[PDB]
Amino acid sequence: SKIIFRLLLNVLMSIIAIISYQWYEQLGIHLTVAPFSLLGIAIAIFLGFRNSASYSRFVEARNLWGTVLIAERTLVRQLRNILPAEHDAHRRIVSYLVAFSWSLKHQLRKTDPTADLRRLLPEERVTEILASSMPTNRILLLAGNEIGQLREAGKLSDITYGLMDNKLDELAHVLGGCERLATTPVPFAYTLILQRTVYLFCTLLPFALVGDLHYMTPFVSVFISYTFLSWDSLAEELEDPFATAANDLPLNAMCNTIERNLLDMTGQ
Amino acid sequence: SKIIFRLLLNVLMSIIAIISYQWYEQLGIHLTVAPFSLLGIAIAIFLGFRNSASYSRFVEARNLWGTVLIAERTLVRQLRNILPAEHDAHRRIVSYLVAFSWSLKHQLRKTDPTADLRRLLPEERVTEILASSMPTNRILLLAGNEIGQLREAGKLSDITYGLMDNKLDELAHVLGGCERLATTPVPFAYTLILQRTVYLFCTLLPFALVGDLHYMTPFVSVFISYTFLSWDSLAEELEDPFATAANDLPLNAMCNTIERNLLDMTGQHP
Amino acid sequence: SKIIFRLLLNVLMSIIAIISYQWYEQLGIHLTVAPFSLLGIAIAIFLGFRNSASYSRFVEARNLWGTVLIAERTLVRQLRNILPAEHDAHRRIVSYLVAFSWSLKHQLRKTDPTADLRRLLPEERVTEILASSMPTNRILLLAGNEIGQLREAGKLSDITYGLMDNKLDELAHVLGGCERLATTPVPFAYTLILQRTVYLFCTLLPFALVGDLHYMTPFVSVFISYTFLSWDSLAEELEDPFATAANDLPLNAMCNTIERNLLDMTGQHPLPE
Amino acid sequence: SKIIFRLLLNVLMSIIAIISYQWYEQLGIHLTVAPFSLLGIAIAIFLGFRNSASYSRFVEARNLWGTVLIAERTLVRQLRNILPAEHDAHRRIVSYLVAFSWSLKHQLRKTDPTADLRRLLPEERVTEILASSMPTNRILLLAGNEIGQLREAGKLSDITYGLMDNKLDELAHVLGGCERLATTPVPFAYTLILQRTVYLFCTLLPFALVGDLHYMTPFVSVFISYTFLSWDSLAEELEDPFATAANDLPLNAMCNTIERNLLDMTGQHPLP
Amino acid sequence: KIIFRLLLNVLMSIIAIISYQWYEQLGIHLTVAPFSLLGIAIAIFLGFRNSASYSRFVEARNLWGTVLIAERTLVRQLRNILPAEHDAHRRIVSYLVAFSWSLKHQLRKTDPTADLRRLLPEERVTEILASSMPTNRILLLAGNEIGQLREAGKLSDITYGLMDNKLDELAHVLGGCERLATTPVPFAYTLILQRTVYLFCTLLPFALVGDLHYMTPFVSVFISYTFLSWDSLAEELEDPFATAANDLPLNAMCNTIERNLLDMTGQHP
Ligand SMILES: N[C@@H](CCC(=O)O)C(=O)O
Ligand SMILES: [Cl-]
Ligand SMILES: [Cl-]
Ligand SMILES: [Cl-]
Ligand SMILES: [Cl-]
Ligand SMILES: [Cl-]
Ligand SMILES: [Cl-]
Ligand SMILES: [Cl-]
Ligand SMILES: [Cl-]
Ligand SMILES: [Cl-]
Ligand SMILES: [Cl-]
Ligand SMILES: [Cl-]
Ligand SMILES: [Zn+2]
Ligand SMILES: [Zn+2]
Ligand SMILES: [Zn+2]
Ligand SMILES: [Zn+2]
Ligand SMILES: [Zn+2]
Ligand SMILES: [Zn+2]
Ligand SMILES: [Zn+2]
Ligand SMILES: [Zn+2]
Ligand SMILES: [Zn+2]
Ligand SMILES: [Zn+2]
Ligand SMILES: [Zn+2]
Ligand SMILES: [Zn+2]
Ligand SMILES: [Zn+2]
Ligand SMILES: [Zn+2]
Repeated sequence: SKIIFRLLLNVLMSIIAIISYQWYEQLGIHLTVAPFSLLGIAIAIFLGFRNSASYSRFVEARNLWGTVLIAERTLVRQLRNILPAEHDAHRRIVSYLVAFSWSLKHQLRKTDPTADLRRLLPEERVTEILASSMPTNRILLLAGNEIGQLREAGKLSDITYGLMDNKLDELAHVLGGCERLATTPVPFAYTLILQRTVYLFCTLLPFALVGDLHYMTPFVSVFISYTFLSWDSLAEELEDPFATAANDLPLNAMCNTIERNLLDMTGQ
Repeated sequence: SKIIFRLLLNVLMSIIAIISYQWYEQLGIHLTVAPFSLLGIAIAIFLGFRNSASYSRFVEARNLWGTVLIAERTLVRQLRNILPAEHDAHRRIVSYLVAFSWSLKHQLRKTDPTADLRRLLPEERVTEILASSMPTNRILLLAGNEIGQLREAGKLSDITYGLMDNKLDELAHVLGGCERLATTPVPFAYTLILQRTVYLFCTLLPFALVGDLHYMTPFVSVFISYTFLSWDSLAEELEDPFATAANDLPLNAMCNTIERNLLDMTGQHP
Repeated sequence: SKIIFRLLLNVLMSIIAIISYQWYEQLGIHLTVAPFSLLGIAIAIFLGFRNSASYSRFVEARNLWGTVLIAERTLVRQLRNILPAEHDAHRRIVSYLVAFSWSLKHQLRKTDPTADLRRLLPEERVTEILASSMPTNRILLLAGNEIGQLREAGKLSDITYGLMDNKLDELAHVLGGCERLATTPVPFAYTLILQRTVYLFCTLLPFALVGDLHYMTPFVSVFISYTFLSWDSLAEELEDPFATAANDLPLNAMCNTIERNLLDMTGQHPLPE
Repeated sequence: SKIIFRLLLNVLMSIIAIISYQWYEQLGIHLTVAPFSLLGIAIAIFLGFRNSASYSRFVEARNLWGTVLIAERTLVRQLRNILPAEHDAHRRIVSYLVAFSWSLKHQLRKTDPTADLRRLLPEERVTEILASSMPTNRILLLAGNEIGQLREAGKLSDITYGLMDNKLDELAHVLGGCERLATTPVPFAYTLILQRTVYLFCTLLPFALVGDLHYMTPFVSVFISYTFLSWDSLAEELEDPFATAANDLPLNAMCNTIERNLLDMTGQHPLP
Repeated sequence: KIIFRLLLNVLMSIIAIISYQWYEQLGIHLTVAPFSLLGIAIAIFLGFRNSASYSRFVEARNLWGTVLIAERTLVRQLRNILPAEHDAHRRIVSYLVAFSWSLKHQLRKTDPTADLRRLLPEERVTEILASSMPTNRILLLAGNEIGQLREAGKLSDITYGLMDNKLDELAHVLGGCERLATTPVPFAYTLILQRTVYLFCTLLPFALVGDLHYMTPFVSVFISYTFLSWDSLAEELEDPFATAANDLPLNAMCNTIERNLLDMTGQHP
């Protein structure tokens, strides 16, 4: 919300344009409104499409996280329905699945998963997971071992193993999705072009408006400025949905909901 | 329609603009249409996009609900097709699937599912369901136990169990999808910014219009005001598709349809 | 075309604009182009977004019917490749799949399917289907019984059953999709808001145009009006793609195509040496 | 372009507008920019959305054809991986898969597939396929029989049969997708209505521009017309991606790509 | 490379100023209004186009994502299902890594021989370079490894099926990338817009001069920048497999894939 600084700067640019309107003819500078409508409308169209792309990206982040909840739910359900007896296996997989949620969060947030992982897994596993450059992936592999061992123990057939393997695939896609979102930002050129253009437009605007609106200039100018900046900053906040900002995803809340959901499903 | 108030208030502002037009040069105020055209078209573009995004949420909401009927239909079908004899299993599973629907509706409406659950299931189950933090997910698990037990008893093979398991996974996707839409709407910036913007534009508009239209100012002002507000409030409505507004989903109607479908003729089949 | 009444009314609205142009400022009423440019554009943006939604809905409808053909083709093909000898089963399943198509058509068209169902199926089955509150879904169940009986008999394994079952799932999605599109229209509020704004904008336009064009008003006002009315009525035809309008789906032809297709894949009287 | 006729008719309309503007006052017929500006922007928005839909259809066609390549590749891969010894089967299936591609291309183009089928299949099959009203569908069924026979011989299990059968479903989905996409006039005359709206706008525009640009009318008026006519005709092209009035290069290229690919995969190499 | 036209705009604006005094002398009028109409039209058309170009970029980024995902899970499956078959692990992983690099080369239209020799025995490198599509060949070879394990009875049809599905997924990636390479948005699009945006940008000062006088160049360059920025950004996103500044870092992505697959096989980069 550094926007209020930019709004103040606009009012200052407006009064400058008022006081210096007297010297217009003298300096030989003529500025009509029509060419600034053309520019403004274009910027609005471009901002419109840009804002759209940003929203889609935010939506995708939400979906991928939604999939974690879904896929981890059904995997646990599958475990209970196929092997209701093997509570030993349940606890191990549920922990791994809960670890995955937290590991992914920390990975995306660029924070330290050590505390959460130690809260969930034995140390032999925790140090092994943190040993991998890709810890979240390492958790999936370990979760895969449990299903694999259950198959080798003959407790799962190839079919029932396959039924569960699909859920690990689903989470692999989530990990992939999130990494792609995190590592690949919306092209820097989008923020580079638009911010330059919008800021300079808002700044130059009163100098074209002053000829027409005179004193009313500051009000009409700041209002158009507000509109364009608000739209522009919304797209900025949507672009990176894994940031810690107030407009972003409450990942902690989701990870807690996932953890509570799985522990609820095992009677813990 | 809370638009009518703002539409009426717009006519009041339009009278103010007519009577105060003479005094423009005295008060040192000049207002042309051109700047408001620029601002208006920009607001229209942004409203245009916003509304589209809202309709999307509505459409996805509707699709998620359509999947319930589809996946529930086929699961029953599969049961009727693979185990045509097991009517006791049929009835138990159906009642769960029906419970899932009503439970989901209550969840998204944040209302009490107790009445509907008792109507459908034994009390030992109603307490088990209301015990859970997520009752709808609990219902899925119970539905799952039924399919699971038919496999323990060797009535279902791994293959046919899987075929039916797939359908529960489908419902789980519906559950998660709906939660996504419900628990977190669009950003809160979207609503508070645009609503203020659209109305501040609407109130200032006559003051800029009066120069051109004079008396016809209130007419053309309320027209534009309507067009902009109509779109914003509709967008606002469709953003929460699980709410109780006019343009939202008839979830009650939908849950009936699901129920009637699953109990086709008291759950009978040749 | 009930659009042509609105164009005539536009001509008449232009004419009164021309003649009553005198008693304008004498009262004090003024109408310029720039404010109607803003409104017009706002309306054009809103129409554009709505039409987009309507087209999507039309595409989806076309897509869903597209799937019926794909799924029934493959289900018949699967029966041919897995159980090549069982032509009794073929004809039974084929007929149900044809029945499904016609039943679904009648359901969306809100017409009686008894004729078609009797043409295709024995009377016990027509009774069975019409007894259901959801007849088309009942046909799928019956189709599923055929596959299920072949599994009971051990002619199909659980795998081969599964392969065929998943095709019924496709048809189940089609049925659900179509029903959804039939009962969930583009929210009425859209069609309501746009219908009011477009009509009001078209009638007031020649009054806001007369100042600038004087006599040329009727010729310009109509051209603008027609544009907004054409684009609006395009959406109103695409939102209801199951009726018997000019823009709607030829569901009868498509049903024939499906009946033709399945009787092309079968129909080869087998065992003639 | 072939739209250079309407660009010339524009310049001719400009010259009419210049010379005749003198006799405008002696009636009281005027044309400002403001109304035609509104009309133009409105049309542009509509053209914008229409074009978007067209491009969408074009992309979907490219996807469906891309799937033929993918599915036909993986089916052949599966055959080599699961039944490496069964080359006679490899050959027959590959024949049908290549047949499917060409037969689909011909179907959508409404052109004669005889030559292409004759190069790939015995005249017995070619007659059978062309006897059917749905020849591409027939080829899929024939390819299916081949996979089915390997199963009945016990060479494929129900699982491995399933795996390959899935690929034939993909091709079936593609055939249907293409059939829908080729034979779907989503608007009846609304593609012509908007086209005529662009036509009239472009021919009335100089009469509205003359007051402001005078002689520079033809210069600006043709440029505006060019933009509108180009965008309209582009949407018209993308609308019908399988049209005889479209580009055949990509469709023929793909059929050759798939053929080259499938022969490479079975080591047969080029077919004469 | 745009700053050449940004300059040419200022020059054309100067021409517009110095030749404004000859305007009525020649009898040429240019108002802003008709250029607003044309400007907005182009802005709408650029707006949609840029949107389309983005989709291609996102799809390409998505397809490459699947490579990481599909290969990760394929290795995971090998480890979970055949934990003792480390010969198979290494061979398959080498093919998966080969596929990644070969795809990078395929799309960039470069020579894969360097990378192939680093990863595979020489007989295979020949077999691969012999094929019309080398990447497709690598998948077939990866498929042979799974197929061999099946005949040996180490994999059931079901477990073979599970692994096969991942090769199918990569085939889809191959097809997808191939489609985004070989088929750009047709010739028409760029030939229309690029010329149109240019001609508009250079003719705009002539129309702006009346209203703006000297301020012409400043306003005209501002509009021109906006229109050209958007136009060129769209062009960069259109071809996502190029080596341009705002394009997929395919070298970096292939490293990530290789590192991930090494990590999973208990090896070190
Ligand atoms: N393989 C071609 C021969 C022509 C050529 O390669 O030039 C055919 O028989 O159709
Ligand atoms: Cl437990
Ligand atoms: Cl997957
Ligand atoms: Cl438990
Ligand atoms: Cl289903
Ligand atoms: Cl029952
Ligand atoms: Cl799932
Ligand atoms: Cl007044
Ligand atoms: Cl038959
Ligand atoms: Cl061969
Ligand atoms: Cl995967
Ligand atoms: Cl390993
Ligand atoms: Zn799932
Ligand atoms: Zn347990
Ligand atoms: Zn223990
Ligand atoms: Zn630490
Ligand atoms: Zn389903
Ligand atoms: Zn029953
Ligand atoms: Zn007045
Ligand atoms: Zn299918
Ligand atoms: Zn038969
Ligand atoms: Zn595939
Ligand atoms: Zn071979
Ligand atoms: Zn002059
Ligand atoms: Zn995958
Ligand atoms: Zn190993």
